[PDB]
Amino acid sequence: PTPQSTFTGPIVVDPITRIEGHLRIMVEVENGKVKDAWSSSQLFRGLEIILKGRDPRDAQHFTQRACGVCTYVHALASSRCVDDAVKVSIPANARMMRNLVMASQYLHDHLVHFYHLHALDWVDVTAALKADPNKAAKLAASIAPARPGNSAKALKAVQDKLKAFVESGQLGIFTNAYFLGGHKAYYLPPEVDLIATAHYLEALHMQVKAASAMAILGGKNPHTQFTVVGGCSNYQGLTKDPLANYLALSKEVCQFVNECYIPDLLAVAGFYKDWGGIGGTSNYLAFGEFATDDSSPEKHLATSQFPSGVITGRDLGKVDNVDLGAIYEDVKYSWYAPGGDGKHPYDGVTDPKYTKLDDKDHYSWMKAPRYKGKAMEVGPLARTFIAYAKGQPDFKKVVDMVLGKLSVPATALHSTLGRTAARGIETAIVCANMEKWIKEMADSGAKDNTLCAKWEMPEESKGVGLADAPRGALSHWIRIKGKKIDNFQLVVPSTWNLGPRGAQGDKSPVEEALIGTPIADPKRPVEILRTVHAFDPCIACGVH
Amino acid sequence: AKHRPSVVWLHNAECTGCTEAAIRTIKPYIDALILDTISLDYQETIMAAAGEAAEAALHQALEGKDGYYLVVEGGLPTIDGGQWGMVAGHPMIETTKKAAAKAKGIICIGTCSAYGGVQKAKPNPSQAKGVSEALGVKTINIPGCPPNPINFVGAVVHVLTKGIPDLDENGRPKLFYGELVHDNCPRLPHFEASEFAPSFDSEEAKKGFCLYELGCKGPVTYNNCPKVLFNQVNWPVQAGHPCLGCSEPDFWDTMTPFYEQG
Ligand code: SF4
Ligand code: SF4
Ligand code: FCO
Ligand code: F3S
Ligand SMILES: [Mg+2]
Ligand code: NI
Repeated sequence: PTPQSTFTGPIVVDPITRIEGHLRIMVEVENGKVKDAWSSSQLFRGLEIILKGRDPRDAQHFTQRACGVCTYVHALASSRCVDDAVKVSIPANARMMRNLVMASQYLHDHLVHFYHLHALDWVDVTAALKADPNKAAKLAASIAPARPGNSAKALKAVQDKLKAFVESGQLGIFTNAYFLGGHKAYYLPPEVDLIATAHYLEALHMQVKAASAMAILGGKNPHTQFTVVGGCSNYQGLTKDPLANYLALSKEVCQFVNECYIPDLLAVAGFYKDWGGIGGTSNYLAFGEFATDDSSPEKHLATSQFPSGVITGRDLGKVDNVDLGAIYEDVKYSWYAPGGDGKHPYDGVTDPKYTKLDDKDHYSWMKAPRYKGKAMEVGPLARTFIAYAKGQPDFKKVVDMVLGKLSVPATALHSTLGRTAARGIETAIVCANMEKWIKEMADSGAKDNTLCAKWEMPEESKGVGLADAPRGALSHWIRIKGKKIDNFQLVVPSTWNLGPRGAQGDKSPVEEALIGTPIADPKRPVEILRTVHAFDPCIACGVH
Repeated sequence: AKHRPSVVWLHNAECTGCTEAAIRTIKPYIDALILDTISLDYQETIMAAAGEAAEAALHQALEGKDGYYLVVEGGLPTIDGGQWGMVAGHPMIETTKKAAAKAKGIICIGTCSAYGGVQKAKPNPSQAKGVSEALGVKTINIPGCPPNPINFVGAVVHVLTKGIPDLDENGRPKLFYGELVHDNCPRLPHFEASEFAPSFDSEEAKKGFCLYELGCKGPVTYNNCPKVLFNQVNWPVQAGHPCLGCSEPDFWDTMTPFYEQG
């Protein structure tokens, strides 16, 4: 059974490490299970305030700095947002280039998240020192495709490297790790810890290649610089040699995804099947991504190859269309002036007002985005359920492969385990589509290299840019007046997932996912981290 | 086993783009750097410990007998006694101040920690400041948004092995920030010939003309971008887009509008 203490009392985890940004989590525990929770964002920067009165063309450069982990996505959302406000339809090549760069971002983002942010919640690195490299090799051979990196020689070299490190006494980033000295919530045998650690180290090199691929089209990573109002500026990104190099790098990354990421994910999920019954929520929203027609937000929602939709009460039989008019943000439990509740983003207000730490009536710098009164989970799991429910062929195949491997029903995906698996699932699907997407653009760019359209700044207008970033549904909302920014509002995936309670006192997805979390050791609450990390929190994003 | 120099890395008002930049290093790769060269003793983005355990890891590193070097990412929000930016229930300004007091050296990675950065742009609602601006201490600045990992790792390695490198007036190492972007730009001949793109959709843009008229800040920006590239493959002007001047102090207010000339 799942290890669980008898602990009753409060637990605060601040800082939450291995996320982007500054998060404080508070929980109340009763007999070893979480009974109440608060998600408290600890930094405010105020990009929305800073943008007022500025040139709309400048928006993307400021908003990109909402986040350096999900780099690019905010530049994209801002460009879509402004493109919509000035009523310009970008050329086919720009749509293709923009979507490829997003694809590249998914690959980089998910890989790094699983290995460098999430894995340490399930993998005991020091236990890898106890493994026999030969037995670990033999294991890796049965649970994953053959590769020289999984040989006894390669695994022993990793182990020796790790041993020299631990024996030095300078544990660095492993100092005071929750797994040191063993921990009941860590289930993996030493051989699997060794395999996961070896891949952890390989992933550090692989992420460099994933970023290079992205930079071929995006100019640089982090913080791309190739998008303009009306399309893209990167004519070179349409030519033969850079696209050949992009494809080569992408295939290297996709090989790592299929040889290491997916097998590690499945191996881990196999040991932690109990986590298929922990951390579930009920509502899912996605704006979709990889549209074949990005001429407008309505077209984006309708033509996204990763479909948009809204699921409520876990009902996979009723995927509704996204109503952009039904989105609003509450501030009742947030550090903003009371009275800003129920604002649709076109009328958004950002008036910071701090109180104090652990004030249960105002406890976060994130607003609380709600959809028709309901908290919505966004991200890989949302996209996966939505696509699965709509019978999207790739998702249907890859989900059923996972459910079969684990021998669990689809309802098991409503959990922290499912949330982690979904992230791998869509990485595999992005990978499966790269060659086709690249070829489409290579051929298109060879024939006609139009990349940017002509446009004009209106005196007064509004627009919305939608994207499904790696963490979920992202939207930028602009009001233009006197040819300047009059209002600019970001509603970001982490705002949906990790924001505080709404005006009704209703918990956010992460707050609700935490209820029922078993705590094996109140001194070292890894289980809180498992669920929180599964949402892939980005607090710079959520707060902006 | 040789003792590795202790590095404490703090995150303040930042987007984590600088941390991400740092891990794109290939000379050496990040694993080789933290296993062989330094002891990265606190780094919130990647460290295993969380909460009180992470806070004790920091206190341990600050009390280490051999001392430590301090890397600071992000600006410092100063409004409301620093309470709009908190870690472990302490204001970021307070923790950065303590950590700085005893550091062997201080490296500011990124325009935000060096000069205030994006949260400092008008009207600066959190009253954000650069590290040097808020604490009154000399820092080695590695600016850019984010800086090239070549510049950061180069500086870190230089500081541990050779001492403080020669710095310009903005506290930037001349090794990396000694030359204007523009002076090494492959489009310089177009600039010298008055061959400018009037728009991004123009035939001039397609032919790779100079981007000066589209707002390129290369002529007033100190950085090594065209010389070393990013991710071993590209830089913004090669990607057809003007330089924003992202390594210059307060560029958010001095280089905007981005698509216009000063
Ligand atoms: S300097 Fe730029 S990339 Fe670095 S933390 Fe600041 S905004 Fe992010
Ligand atoms: S593109 Fe920019 S840096 Fe290059 S020559 Fe022209 S103005 Fe100078
Ligand atoms: N992915 C991502 Fe960042 C968040 N949350 C955005 O958008
Ligand atoms: S925008 Fe920054 S990245 Fe180099 S090219 Fe200009 S200094
Ligand atoms: Mg917002
Ligand atoms: Ni982000």
